[PDB]
Amino acid sequence: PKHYGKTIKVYEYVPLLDDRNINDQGIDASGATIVNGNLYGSSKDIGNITSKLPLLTENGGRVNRVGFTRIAREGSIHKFGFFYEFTQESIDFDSDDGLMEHLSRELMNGATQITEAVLQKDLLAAAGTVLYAGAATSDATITGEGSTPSVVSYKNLMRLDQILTENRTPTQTTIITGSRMIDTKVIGATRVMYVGSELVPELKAMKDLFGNKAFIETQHYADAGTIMNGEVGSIDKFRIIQVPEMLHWAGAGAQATGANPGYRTSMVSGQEHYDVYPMLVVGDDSFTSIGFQTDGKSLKFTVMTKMPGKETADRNDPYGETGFSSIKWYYGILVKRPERLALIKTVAPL
Amino acid sequence: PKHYGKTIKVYEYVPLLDDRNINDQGIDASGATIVNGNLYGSSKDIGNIT
Amino acid sequence: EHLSRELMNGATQITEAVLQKDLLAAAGTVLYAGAATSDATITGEGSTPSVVSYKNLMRLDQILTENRTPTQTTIITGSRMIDTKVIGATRVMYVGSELVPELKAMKDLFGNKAFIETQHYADAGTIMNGEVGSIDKFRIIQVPEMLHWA
Amino acid sequence: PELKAMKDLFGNKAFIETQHYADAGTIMNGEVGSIDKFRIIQVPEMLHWA
Amino acid sequence: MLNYNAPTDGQKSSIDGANSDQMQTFFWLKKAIITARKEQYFMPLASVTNM
Repeated sequence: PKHYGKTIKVYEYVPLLDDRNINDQGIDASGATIVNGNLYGSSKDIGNITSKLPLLTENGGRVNRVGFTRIAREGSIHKFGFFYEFTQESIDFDSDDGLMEHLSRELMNGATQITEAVLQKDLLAAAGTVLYAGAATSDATITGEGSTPSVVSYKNLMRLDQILTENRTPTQTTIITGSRMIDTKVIGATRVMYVGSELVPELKAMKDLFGNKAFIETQHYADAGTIMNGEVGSIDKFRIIQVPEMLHWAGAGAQATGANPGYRTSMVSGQEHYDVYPMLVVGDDSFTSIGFQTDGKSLKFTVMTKMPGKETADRNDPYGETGFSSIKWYYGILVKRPERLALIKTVAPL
Repeated sequence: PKHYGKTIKVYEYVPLLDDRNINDQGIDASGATIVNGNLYGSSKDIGNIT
Repeated sequence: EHLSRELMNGATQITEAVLQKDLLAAAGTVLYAGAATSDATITGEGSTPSVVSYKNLMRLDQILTENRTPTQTTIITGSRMIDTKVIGATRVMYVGSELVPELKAMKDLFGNKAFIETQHYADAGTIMNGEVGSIDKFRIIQVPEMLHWA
Repeated sequence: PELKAMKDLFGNKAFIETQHYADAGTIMNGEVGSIDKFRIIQVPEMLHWA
Repeated sequence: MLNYNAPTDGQKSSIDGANSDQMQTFFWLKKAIITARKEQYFMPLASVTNM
């Protein structure tokens, strides 16, 4: 609604037994005061559990005490717009009529594309779970030279699946059982992952733990299965979707010497650096859009057009030979559960 | 058709965000004139887009 | 309302943990992977690391057969669908989340892969809750809250 | 022949002949096989630069 | 011009003075995020004996 600023906030309530629940209400079984309120954190040690179990005698007074905690989130909105202008002679004397229709169509298409790019970059920036291929620990440490290149592998995908399963993230899809046609195989993949067009050959060259081919194309399981739009294959538990306009960081990697084995590089400040690619996974109920006077939609576009004539006459132009057209909108995003977003940063072959 | 010579011509309209869109009608968010009219070409760089 | 809900959830989780630790303590048949003979002798560095292998599972099945323990599950015969394998797993095994990659990477005596995923035998078979696959005679079940000595 | 001798990423046979997928599919005129995502058609009178 | 600049940050609205600030800067959903109960596998196995 209006008159409330540009921010939306919400509470999240932590369970009793997590590590995030920190407080000073604890009282151990002996009756003494203790530092931590929760009985035990996300610890599976049998010794710790045995030490911190709540036990009672016949008369239990001030023996075991607990506490609770809550967390808050937030998000904001922004404003965008652009315009163009023309004259009356350019319209009257031009070779073909209908130029205005072409200009308006291109304007609207550009607006939609910019909106999509703006949303995607925010989603990439707000990722919670991040893995770095190889031995890298940050963007600057990602490199394609040395003993261990920063290239995605089977074990990285397995670890990402393990983390997502630990976070109790819901599964998007179901497994596929085989068909009766020859050269058709089964694929038990239950999640959806988006990749750019540059990473597909590297995925095709991947091998599993036993040296077999790991990337199964869509023609193998097209029968007895449903193919998503843009799907190219499936690896392990993920189904690969190819996005035409997937973005990347150029020059964010380490410096590139002459020992480059064939990975893409870009020039930054006269020096050559490697590229980094997203490999994004989006879980269910991860985020939501903020709509400001959008009538229950994500975006609403406002267009104002003024043609040449008396309405454009002014002191600076007494004759009124100019006009214009403009477009603007509002956008904002709120992320509820950041842990459901996953990301794997890696280099791509040239 | 007859009586029109031996040549046929057509138009093609390029989109707004293409690299073939070269022009002088450009003002950046600050308000200063810039060389390129299209916001950005066929560039997927996050830094350039930002 | 939030406080009461979290209190009840914590109580249920605590009771589950207590039951699990009692069951682990009251075990009758114990095998140590590798050359170890006790907890202190378990190690991961040396000539023979104490990591589970095919022969240990065979020995466990042999001991359970000698003990006359009843069988939980029946075998699965093949299906008509292409790329479907037969499994004759008979007993149920509970493992933690950490051991699953190790179980997947394990190979049998002759070098082939031992782990069989659920997608292969989902047809012409029934899939239990939280089941990742079957190895040899056992059907592996993944329990999120499995406890370990540290 | 050069296409038939081609190797894929793993070192196996990239070229696939028409007899494998002649059933459950329609063979175009002059088709000799398929490589990757292209279907190869052989033209008797293809020209070249000498 | 009177501007609403960035009251949350160091900037202040044009109408606000040295001793004033905006009362409402954000909005509250009132719908809290909660975590579901864990699942337990060992409990269904047990059989009850009366004492």
